[PDB]
Amino acid sequence: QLQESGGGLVQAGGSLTLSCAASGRTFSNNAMGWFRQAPGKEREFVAAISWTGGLLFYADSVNGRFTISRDNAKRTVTLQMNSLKPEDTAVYYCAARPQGDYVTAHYDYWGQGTQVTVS
Amino acid sequence: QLQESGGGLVQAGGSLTLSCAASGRTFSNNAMGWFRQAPGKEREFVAAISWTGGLLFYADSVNGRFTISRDNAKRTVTLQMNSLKPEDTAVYYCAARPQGDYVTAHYDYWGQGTQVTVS
Amino acid sequence: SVNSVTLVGVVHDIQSGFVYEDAVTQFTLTTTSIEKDHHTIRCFGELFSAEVKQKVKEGNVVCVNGRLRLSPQLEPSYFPYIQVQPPHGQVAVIHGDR
Amino acid sequence: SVNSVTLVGVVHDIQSGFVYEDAVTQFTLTTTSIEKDHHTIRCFGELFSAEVKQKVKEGNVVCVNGRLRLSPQLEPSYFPYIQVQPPHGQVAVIHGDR
Repeated sequence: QLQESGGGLVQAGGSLTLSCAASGRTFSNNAMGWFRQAPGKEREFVAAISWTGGLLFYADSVNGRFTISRDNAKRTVTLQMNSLKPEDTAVYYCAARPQGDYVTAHYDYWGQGTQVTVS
Repeated sequence: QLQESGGGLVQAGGSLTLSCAASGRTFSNNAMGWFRQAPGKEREFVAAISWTGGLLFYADSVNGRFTISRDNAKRTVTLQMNSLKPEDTAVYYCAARPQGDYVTAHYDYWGQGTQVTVS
Repeated sequence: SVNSVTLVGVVHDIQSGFVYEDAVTQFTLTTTSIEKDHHTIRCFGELFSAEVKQKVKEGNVVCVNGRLRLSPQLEPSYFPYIQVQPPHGQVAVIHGDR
Repeated sequence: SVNSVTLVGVVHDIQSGFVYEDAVTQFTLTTTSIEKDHHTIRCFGELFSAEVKQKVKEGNVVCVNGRLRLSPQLEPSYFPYIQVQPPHGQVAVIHGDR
């Protein structure tokens, strides 16, 4: 079980901090990921972070505006979104335990999603 | 001739941008410096910048909060003050053409000063 | 930090091992300015070294932050390299295209 | 920037010259983590190299920002060094004490 929070309505140029709280089962020793799904599009990769937090992946559209981090104490993954654009409007999903490459939408566990809309 | 501007009254935690406009005679090929004088104290070094702008000097009390820069087109030296403290309260003086080490108050030309007070 | 390097470039020649008794994944990161430099990156720790070996590929574009180290060698008995170990350092793969 | 280094340490062995046809002031910057590294800094340009030669002293504490370069040498016919040339790079002397 994974639960996103931190979503919201925000204006262009704005920031938000999304957070995913995770069960020991889904989080422990596991890589964690963020995906998003924009209206009319399949869901796409945003960012992912290895177990140690030393290895990160970023979608080129988000690189240098978003930062992903994890807290292995609180069992959380955080996505700091800065410099938000209209095109960033999506439901954002946390995921855990990738079945293959961190960047593809094939993960054992998924959150229910959280809306981010940027006017 | 050198003329400071940009001074002001500001609250602790605040920022300010001081600027020194300089005559061709004082500025050309010359290192430029900022000093300050707090109530009850002799004037002290703040920051200095070589002709090319590649060599900078910072007082240890200001290092990592203040940035000095110069514009050889506009003949200006700028001192960006961030994270201001009460102890930063002083008249701030621009100087040009050091007679010796950039950090000592021995310069051919001095401005008239500009007040910075941080409540 | 008294020692910080950030490099963005292309990854080559990923391989894994032991420097002394520490496990290390090592790769070459080419930076390009328009000037090519072929930097040696070493990622330390049993888990991090395995994460990097497993999920970083030849030709990936990465941003590395780490420390510049100079191990003299040349003398018993990669001179310069970037030490990446969390939480001090990281490797970020940048994914795009298609 | 695809290639950025920031080092804070103590300056030693300042000297001036010509690498090829470029004037260069070179110095050693020791960084310390608690791990000592003795980095070779080269400041380029006729004026900047002279500014550094003239006003940076043995034992000064400095922060340098520059680019990591790897000049292979070892082969005709300081392998790693930090290239500092404004406006890309700078040397900041930090002054205090007394």
